[PDB]
Amino acid sequence: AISIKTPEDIEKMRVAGRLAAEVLEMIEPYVKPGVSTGELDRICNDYIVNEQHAVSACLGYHGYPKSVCISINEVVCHGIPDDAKLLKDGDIVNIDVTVIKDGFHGDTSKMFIVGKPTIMGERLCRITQESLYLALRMVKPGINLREIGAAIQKFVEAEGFSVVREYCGHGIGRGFHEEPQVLHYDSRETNVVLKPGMTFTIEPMVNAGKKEIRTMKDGWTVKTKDRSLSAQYEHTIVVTDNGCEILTLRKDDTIPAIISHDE
Ligand SMILES: O=C(O)c1ccc(Cc2ccccc2Cl)o1
Ligand SMILES: [Mn+2]
Ligand SMILES: [Mn+2]
Ligand code: NA
Repeated sequence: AISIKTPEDIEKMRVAGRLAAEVLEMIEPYVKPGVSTGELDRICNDYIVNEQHAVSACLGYHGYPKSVCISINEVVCHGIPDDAKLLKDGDIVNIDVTVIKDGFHGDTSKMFIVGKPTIMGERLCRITQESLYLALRMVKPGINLREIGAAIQKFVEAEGFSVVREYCGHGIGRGFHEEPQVLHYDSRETNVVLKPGMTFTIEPMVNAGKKEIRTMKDGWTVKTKDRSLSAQYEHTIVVTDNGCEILTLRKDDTIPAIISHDE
């Protein structure tokens, strides 16, 4: 089944969601050519721990050694911060954050383009965010998650890109990952009708090339099989009576926090 968050739990989710979003707004100025992903991770952890007085849900997760996941270019997800990995002009980088505050999780990620952007990098990032946005605009009571996944896939493929099938969005609350699973493509296995109070994430992973991926021998890093670029954006939301409310909205987002479908 699915969990319906109480008004009180939703407020706690707003707090946690805001903190997760603020980690991304905070790190922005540091995402420069020459900086190491290891350094970015330390900055994020110190901020989460010393200033937000929260905890990273990534640290120790199944043995994961870092506080955030940082994925560059062909890396699809779960990139491990490393002091030896330096960002450079043209890189597209995803920093994925999940913090726990007052028992609840806030989960969000965004793409950052390093220094001088490349046209293809900007396009992939733009389309990926647009696929997340179109999905968010569909969220409202009564709609099926399958319809949303199908819409994301149709949009992405029309642009000549592909959607990663191995990973998905998910319910969230006192648990990092809870039911339901939010696939970003059409699937006969998906039959979930939304209800007010449900909290979950939408986080499509889009490849510029083919959908196939590969996991590295370090046990964490996932890359595109064809080494093409891959991008991802993620937001945590709560379903409302006439639409949804984005809990991890940032100043740079260009979609309303509260989306309504009523007249
Ligand atoms: O956004 C998510 O749901 C998400 C990102 C990363 C994870 C789980 C994970 C896998 C491999 C290494 C570290 C982590 Cl936190 O879950
Ligand atoms: Mn995440
Ligand atoms: Mn997530
Ligand atoms: Na990438």
